[PDB]
Parts: sequence; structure tokens; C-alpha cells
Amino acid sequence: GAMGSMERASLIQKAKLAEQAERYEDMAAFMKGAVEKGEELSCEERNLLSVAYKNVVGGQRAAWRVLSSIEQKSNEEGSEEKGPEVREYREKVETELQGVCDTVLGLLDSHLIKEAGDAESRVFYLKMKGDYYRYLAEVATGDDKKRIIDSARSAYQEAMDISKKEMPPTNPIRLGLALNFSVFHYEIANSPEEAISLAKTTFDEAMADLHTLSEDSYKDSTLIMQLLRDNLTLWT
Amino acid sequence: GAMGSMERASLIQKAKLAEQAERYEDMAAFMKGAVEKGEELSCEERNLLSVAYKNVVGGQRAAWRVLSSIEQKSNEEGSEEKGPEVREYREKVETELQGVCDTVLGLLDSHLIKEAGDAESRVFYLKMKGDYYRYLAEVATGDDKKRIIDSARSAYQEAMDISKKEMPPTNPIRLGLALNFSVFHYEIANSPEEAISLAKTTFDEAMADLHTLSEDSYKDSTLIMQLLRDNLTLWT
Amino acid sequence: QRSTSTPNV
Amino acid sequence: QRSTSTPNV
Ligand SMILES: *SCCNC(=O)C1CCN(C(=O)[C@H](C)c2ccc3cc(OC)ccc3c2)CC1
Ligand SMILES: *SCCNC(=O)C1CCN(C(=O)[C@H](C)c2ccc3cc(OC)ccc3c2)CC1
Ligand SMILES: [Mg+2]
Ligand SMILES: [Mg+2]
Ligand SMILES: [Mg+2]
Ligand SMILES: [Mg+2]
Ligand SMILES: [Mg+2]
Ligand SMILES: [Mg+2]
Repeated sequence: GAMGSMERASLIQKAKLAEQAERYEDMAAFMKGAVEKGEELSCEERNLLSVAYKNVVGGQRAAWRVLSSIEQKSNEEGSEEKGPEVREYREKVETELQGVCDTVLGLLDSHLIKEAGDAESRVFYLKMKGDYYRYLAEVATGDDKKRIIDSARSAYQEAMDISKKEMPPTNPIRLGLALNFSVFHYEIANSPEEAISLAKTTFDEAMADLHTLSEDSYKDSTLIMQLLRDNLTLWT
Repeated sequence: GAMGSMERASLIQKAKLAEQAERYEDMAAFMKGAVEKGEELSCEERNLLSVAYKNVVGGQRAAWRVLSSIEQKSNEEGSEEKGPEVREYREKVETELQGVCDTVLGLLDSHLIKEAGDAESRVFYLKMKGDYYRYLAEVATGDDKKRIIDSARSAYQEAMDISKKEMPPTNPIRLGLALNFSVFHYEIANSPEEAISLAKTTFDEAMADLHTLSEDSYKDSTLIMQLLRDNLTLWT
Repeated sequence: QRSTSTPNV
Repeated sequence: QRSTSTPNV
């Protein structure tokens, strides 16, 4: 790896600089290098890893959606034939997206998840595994679509089981996990009723625990709760 | 070049798709491939080349400015020592920026400018040469800062001489050239009075020629004229 | 249009 | 702050 000669602390410092500069491909490369040092990641370091790759894959997902929409229109019953270029370029972006997802999943499997014993780290990483299988699912069409969906579901479910046992219902990682699993149900798994039920139960259980929180924790939890509510409004 | 096996028309088609997807690094690579086919570029193709590289270098310039500001603060008389990382990462982004500028200048020199005989194409390319030397000047600090500035000035001046002879004062390329040369004077050449004089004369001469224009041309010309006015307001 | 997922920290 | 240059077409 091209980051193998850089100090771990220097990689983390440069990841933070790259974030400030909105250089998220660099940020991801720095954080990949930090993970490959082999030590576990702190809470802040896990956040840097997540921010970096979410921004990278986020741009890819947006681009893929634009190209897939153009391609679907080119294949409308009445559209002029335009050659292989739209499909080729959608495939190029898709392959790059799948590569980013495979990179993240590879870091989680070698060896972030297996060394993660605390609930905060293990739930974070299993949620991330679910998320990057979900992004693979968004573009999957072959045999393995079913298996990709089941991999996402399995990761999210393991994360849910741990979070319900080990975290209060207002814990922001627990809330964000439930939010993303509800998106999985609605957008990937053709299960809108499950999505709605999970979002509603998550929201209500958090509401009842807000009284235990400081002002700063209350702000964090209610921000994610509002996203659950936003989706429930979109979905109903 | 990795685009050497792709049809010219396919490269242009994919550049347009990349623009729609906001994938400007891809767009630039496609347009570089199109230029390297060796044929002259049409007006639309020149625009695609410019849009692609302006967006790429624009992100680099923004990132460089953030990192240079952090570095300047680290070197303030009283700042804690933080090691070589800020300088290293600013240098990394700077080198990538210089590489993009060198790539564009290379395409202009091999062989876009020498084959450009019409005023619209020749002024466009010489303006572009001035612009990418100006971006090099923004980060230059060594011996060659003076020579980079003179290269920008020379390209802009040749472009100005042709535009004044061959284009009406409302021509949008002529206007954008004058705008960018005025920015060169103010921001690079320590010549704010020249910047103000050029912006004012350009604005006034265009004003007096607007009566010759159609509604659509009037919209194009007045948009750039407003930018001259915006700068004159900032500068005075 | 599309559902909202967890934003960046 | 900084001067405005020609925008994208
Ligand atoms: S490590 C520093 C202190 N703790 C944290 O930052 C937590 C890290 C893990 N985490 C999350 O990932 C959750 C899902 C999250 C993500 C993004 C958020 C954004 C906002 O507002 C912009 C609010 C809350 C969250 C929560 C929880 C925080
Ligand atoms: S090739 C299609 C018809 N002609 C054009 O598009 C011209 C191409 C060259 N050109 C310019 O580069 C000038 C400097 C320009 C650039 C950007 C602009 C943006 C706007 O509004 C967004 C308006 C005008 C211009 C002009 C002139 C146009
Ligand atoms: Mg070490
Ligand atoms: Mg594919
Ligand atoms: Mg249930
Ligand atoms: Mg051919
Ligand atoms: Mg340097
Ligand atoms: Mg003069």
C-alpha cells in the first residue's frame, strides 16, 4: 500500500486536513492506510473512516443514478438508438462503486470486526457492513442480488441484536443503525411495512428515554429522530 | 493513452454524460482523449474541454487555498509545532494541481494553438493558456514565479490583440478574456489600477454595442458584463 | 423522493 | 473576497 511508509498518526492528521479541504478520495486513502496499520480504531478514527468513504461512495451513487436514468430512457419503447456508450459508462461508474464497497468490506473483514469487542465499535462496524452491502444491492441485478441483500440484512440484524442488548434507545449509533435498516427495508427489501414499523418503534422508544440525557446528547439523539420522522412522513 | 482505443465521437458522448453526472475528472480524461485524436475541436467541443478542466482545477485550487491557510497559521509567531504533515499535504495537492495545469498547457502546445486559425478558436485557446499559467502563478514561489507570470501575461496579450482586431466588443469570448486578464492584473500582477481600467473600458465598449444584438446574444454578453461590474464594485 | 439515511457525523 | 473570473459555459 502506498501509505505503508507513513506514520499512523500522520495518516490521521492528514485525513483531518483532507476533510477540511473536501478532498474525500484522499481522506479515504489516508484512513485505509491507518486501518492497515493493524491497530484498533478509536471513536474519532472510526468517524473519519466513515465520513471519508461515505462521501466517496455518495458521489458515485449520485453519478450512477444519473447514468442509470439516462440508460433507462434510452431503452424506452420509442427512443433513438445511441450505441453502447451510455451502458459502457454506467458500467464504468458501477464497477468503481463496487470497488469502493469491496474495499470497505475488506477492511471490516480484515480485521476490524473480529477485533471489535465493545458494543460501540462492534455495532458501528456491523452497521457499516450492512450499509456497504446495501450500496452494492442498489446496483445489483445478477444472480447474486439475493445474496447481497441477505448479507446486508444479516449484518444489520447482528448489529440490531447487540444494540438492543447493550445500548439505551437514544444512543446515536443505535438510532442511526435503525434508521439505515429501515431504509434497507423500504428501498432494497420491498418491505415498506417493516420499514415503517421499525422507524415508529425506534422513534417512540427514544422519545421515552430523552429525559435521561444532557442537552448535548439530547441534540444528537433528536437530530436522528427527526430523520426517522422525515421518512415516516415520506412513507405514509 | 488509455482513451486511444475509443472512438472520438464516443469520447465526446461520454464527456457529455460525465458532465451530467458531475464526474469532471472522467470528463477531462474523455476530452483529453478526444484532443489526442489530432483533429481540431468544434465550438461545443472546446467548451466541453474547458468545462471539464475548469471544474477539476477548481476543486484543486479550493483545496490548496484551505491547506495554504492552515499552513500559514501553523507558521504564525506563536503557533504550536505540528510536524511536516501540513506542508507535505499542501505540497501533494499543489503538485497535482500543477500536473493538471501542465496537462492542459501540453494539449494547447501539442497542437491545438498552432492549428487554430479562426479568431474564435485562437482567442479561446490563448485565453486558456493565460488562465492555466495564472493558476500555476497562484501557487508559484520559486525562481520561476516571474517567468510563469510573464507567460500568462503574454498569452493573454496575444489573445487581446486578436480579439480587438477580429471580434466586436460584446463578443462573449472577448468579454471573458478581458474579465480574466483583469483578474490576472488584480490578483497576480499587483496591478489593481490596470485591472480597474481594463474592466471599465471593456464594460463601456460593450454597453455601446449591445444595441446590435439579438435577445439571446444580449443575455450572454450582459451576464459577463455583470461580472466585470461585480469586480469593479469589489475593487473600488 | 429517496429515503434519508444517517448523515455524516 | 477573491475576484470573479469567467464561469463555466
Ligand atoms: S467519537 C466522538 C463522540 N461520538 C460520536 O461522534 C458518535 C460516533 C458514532 N455515531 C454515529 O455514527 C451516529 C449514527 C451518528 C451519525 C451522524 C450524526 C449526525 C448528527 O448531526 C449532524 C447527529 C448525530 C449523529 C449520529 C454517534 C456519534
Ligand atoms: S459553441 C456554442 C455557442 N457558443 C458558445 O457557447 C460560446 C463559447 C465560447 N465562449 C466563452 O467561453 C465565453 C467567455 C463565455 C463563457 C461562459 C459564459 C457563461 C454564461 O452564463 C452562464 C454566459 C456567457 C458566457 C460566455 C462564449 C460562448
Ligand atoms: Mg509507527
Ligand atoms: Mg456491472
Ligand atoms: Mg421488530
Ligand atoms: Mg475513428
Ligand atoms: Mg511545490
Ligand atoms: Mg489599455
